[PDB]
Amino acid sequence: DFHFSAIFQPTDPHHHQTEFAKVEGSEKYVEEVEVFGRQALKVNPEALTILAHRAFSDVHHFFRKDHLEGWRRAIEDPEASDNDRYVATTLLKNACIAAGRVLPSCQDTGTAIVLGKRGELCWTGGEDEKYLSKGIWNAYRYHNLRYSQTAALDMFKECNTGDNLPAQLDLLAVPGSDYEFLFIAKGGGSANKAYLYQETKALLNPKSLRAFIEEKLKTLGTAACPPYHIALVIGGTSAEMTMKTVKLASCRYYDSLPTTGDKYGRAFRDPEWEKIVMEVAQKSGIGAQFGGKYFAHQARVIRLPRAGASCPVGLAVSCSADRQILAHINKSGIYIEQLEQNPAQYLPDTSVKVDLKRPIDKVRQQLSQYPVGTRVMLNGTLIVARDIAHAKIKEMMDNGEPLPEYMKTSPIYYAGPAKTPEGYASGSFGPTTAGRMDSYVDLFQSHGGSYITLAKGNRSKQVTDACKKHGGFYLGSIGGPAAILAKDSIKQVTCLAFPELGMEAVWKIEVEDFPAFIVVDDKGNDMYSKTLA
Amino acid sequence: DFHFSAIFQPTDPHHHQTEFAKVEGSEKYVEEVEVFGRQALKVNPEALTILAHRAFSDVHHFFRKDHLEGWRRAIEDPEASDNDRYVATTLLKNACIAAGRVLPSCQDTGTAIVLGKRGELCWTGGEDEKYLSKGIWNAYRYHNLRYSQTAALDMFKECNTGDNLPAQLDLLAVPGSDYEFLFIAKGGGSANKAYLYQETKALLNPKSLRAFIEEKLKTLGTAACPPYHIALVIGGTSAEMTMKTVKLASCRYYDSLPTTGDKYGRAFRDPEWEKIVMEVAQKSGIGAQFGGKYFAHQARVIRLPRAGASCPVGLAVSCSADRQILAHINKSGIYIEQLEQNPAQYLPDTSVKVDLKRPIDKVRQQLSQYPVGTRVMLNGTLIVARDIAHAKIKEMMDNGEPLPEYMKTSPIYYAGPAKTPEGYASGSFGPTTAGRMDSYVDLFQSHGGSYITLAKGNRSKQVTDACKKHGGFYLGSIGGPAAILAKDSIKQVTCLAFPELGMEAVWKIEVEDFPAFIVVDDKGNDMYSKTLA
Ligand code: SF4
Ligand code: SF4
Repeated sequence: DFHFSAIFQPTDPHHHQTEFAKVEGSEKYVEEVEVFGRQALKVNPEALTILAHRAFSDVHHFFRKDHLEGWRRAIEDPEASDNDRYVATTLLKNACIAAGRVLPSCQDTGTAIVLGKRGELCWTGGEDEKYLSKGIWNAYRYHNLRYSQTAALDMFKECNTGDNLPAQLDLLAVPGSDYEFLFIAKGGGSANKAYLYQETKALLNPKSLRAFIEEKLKTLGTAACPPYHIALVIGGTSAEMTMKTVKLASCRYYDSLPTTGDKYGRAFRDPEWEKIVMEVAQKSGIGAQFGGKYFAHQARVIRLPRAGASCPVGLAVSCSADRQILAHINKSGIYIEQLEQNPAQYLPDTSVKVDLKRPIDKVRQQLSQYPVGTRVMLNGTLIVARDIAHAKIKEMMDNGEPLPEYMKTSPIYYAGPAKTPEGYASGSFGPTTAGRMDSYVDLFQSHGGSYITLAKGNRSKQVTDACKKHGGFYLGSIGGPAAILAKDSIKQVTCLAFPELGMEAVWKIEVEDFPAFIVVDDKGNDMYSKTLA
Repeated sequence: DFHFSAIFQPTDPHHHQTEFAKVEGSEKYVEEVEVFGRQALKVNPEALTILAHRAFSDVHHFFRKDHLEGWRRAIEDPEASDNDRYVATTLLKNACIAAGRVLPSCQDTGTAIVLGKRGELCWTGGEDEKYLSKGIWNAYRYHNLRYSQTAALDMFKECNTGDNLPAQLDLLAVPGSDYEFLFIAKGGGSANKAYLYQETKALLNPKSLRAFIEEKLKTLGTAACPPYHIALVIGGTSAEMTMKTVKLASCRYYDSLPTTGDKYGRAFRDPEWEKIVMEVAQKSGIGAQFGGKYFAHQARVIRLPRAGASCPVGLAVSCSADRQILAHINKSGIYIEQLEQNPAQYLPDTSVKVDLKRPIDKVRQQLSQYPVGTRVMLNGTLIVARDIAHAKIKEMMDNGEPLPEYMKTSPIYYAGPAKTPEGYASGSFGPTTAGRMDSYVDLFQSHGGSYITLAKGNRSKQVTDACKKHGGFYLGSIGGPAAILAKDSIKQVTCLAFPELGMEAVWKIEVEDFPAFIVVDDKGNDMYSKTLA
């Protein structure tokens, strides 16, 4: 016989376990009507603008409960290292600064990703993408966020869009008369740690699957600001269907899934292997960015059906800028997920001063006296440059032009600033993944620059070779707390070169008491070699 | 100050360049009505069953023009190798056998993928997925197709579903009153060659991108039945958005895109780099499965916007079972893409006999006298076993049980048969990707079995090592032509062990004049080591 069985069978398909708050007066944009015997809902498209505006505004200032609980868990656990409690407190204190509705929680305000489920009898006019984008356009223009989207004029010529557009508008056709949503402010670092592996039947056994998890979790590293929300998907009907599942699973969108499969190949969570992923994360010693136990907040494992020959595997994380918001529109109005507004209640209840107001050769001498893992406090001037800045500088040296003088005077800060609020010295200004500028380290160091670099995440072995060769260093900043570094450490920000690039321009900043860890010294040591071998 | 710009702006968004055919009397399933001043369309949900039925039935017997043109181009091109013209003729002859509406073009009838775009005012009742699944359920139940889906009862315990369900129903919400579709019969092998790479700005330059394409195209190998439809996507708003684009790009779904970018980051095809991908494919010498020029039919390259920190890259192919069908439902009725029904017009106007009815050691002696690249014709008995059959045998040997004697008598054929037509000796019965059973070659050969293996695609270096140690061989069949091997070569099919596995049971077949190439000999030679180094 025939029996239809949906792949995803969530016992809470409308997310009732989430607390919502209705926008004041939002019932003027909806009207319940009846057509041909069926109840419909007439939605003013201006409601989609309001919803995307409020969603992509508040999500950069508040977090969910399960995200804040994980930070408190890293502080109150006796088994957490001193670095775990240090990073967890720095992020929680950063979460309190962001709650002021002025600074975003992280400088990477991220890509706007909208998963919309429009009912068959939910009528908006059809221009949902135009109206949702306008709400997103207001969120990033009129608030101290950052334009992070890069348009391609051809295959290689790029420019910023100036409005954090386009967005990923994944609008689906679902039954009913409502309009359910899921807004995601996916950061760049956590989006780059969405890995796709094509596997076989040989993987599907407890011995090989655990070894797979042990092997692949190390590839995440600390380049996406742990503690993570590790998501793992085994199987799938296609590569994109697996990567979409692991993306939503990282947002706890599929938590209501069953925990047992049937003869119809339904999706299900496997809590047994969720605990196994957490055991591998804790035993790894990678910890919260700088060694410890709390490498991950929690794990979600989903087992999907597969073809007899195919077995794709998805692995993705949610960074410390865990930014998702559930929402829906019905006859009552616009309801949007309520996020925790008082993060201070989750807060319970050894450093070395380094001044960069010297010749950089004198700063290099001081850093050489301390081993990897030493906590340092930078006080001086930094030169900020990232992906596009490094790419242009290399093209100058390939045309005979010299290495610019700003690359040699001060340490290099891999960072991209958000917009500065009125009356503030600097907007959110946190570090960026260092590993993306690894191919420029040896080249720039052999030309008398980039001796000291300040960023976030583990770097490749070629960088340690270049540092032990040219006598350089790599300082590892706490990745994540961009708001507290703006209101405390950074005192002055000035543009230096390439103002056409927006965030990715060359900046000169003056910092005070900037926390960082010595990750790579001039002797060939890497503080991540023990845990990320 | 605000301007909305969709990412994908195809100049032919309704696919007018495609030839459609109206189902007779299909206008009885639609009724055009007007509500609140806007014209809507009421669609009987039974129309989705009829549409999915005809789509997933006819697509397994006919191909598009550009796929058949690539085969003819591989025969008449002077620069095509003798093996290119041999494989291209074998596939063309297979398309004519499949055109008989009895045998499917390939034994892997694939996963049913449905991309539906339901209009805002297109009313079907909401149960679109239930009715679409029934149409797919009828296509694979009542036609000589194959149940290829594997349900997971838990994390490791698996069983077949018996109906090639579930499907991937990606139903989107689009403006209007129509219902546009794209049906895909995505095979397992080509779905496993959908690769995701997370890259950086360092890749975005002509020197690095060319080296990237050269390096990554070799990793595809021949395990997905070339000539390919190579699709490459640079950038994207997320990993799943990149992998979805490269799949649709492989189906020529985005051919109508512009060829230039703007300050708004719209998607566009880059024909310049499409020719560069074609130049890399032809100059690679990989050719149509066994060395030559036609490694790919054509290339599609799409440049997507990206975040300043993100740069995902998608690479996927469409195998020789290029199976996609466009369709839509409007006030006129049900329209479905017209595929070429007479493929013979595309066909323009010494082998080594090997007898397998001997001791397998005597067959090994004969094959040892010939080098790699020798084309052989198998005449005897083969033992058919695949992913789950190999997996169960290994767990038996891990419990102390011996390697079953049927693994030692005859060569092992990595294949999974489709359903047998009434009065036919065997349904479509082509080879599967060999590289997925590579971990069993050395183990099984040390127990006196699996000395000769017959499948498709290049294998890992551990297989070449195991052959020079245990004196084994690996014959590479022409991957793709499953229909012509059923009506000509295969004479009898009998189940031998593990009938619980359905398709993936252990089969004993008697073939006659089975074409194959000696890929790995007992001396450490690999005919793919030169092109896939
Ligand atoms: S810098 Fe860290 S917290 Fe911010 S978006 Fe990137 S990975 Fe997430
Ligand atoms: S066997 Fe070859 S042609 Fe058939 S589905 Fe697999 S890759 Fe495609």
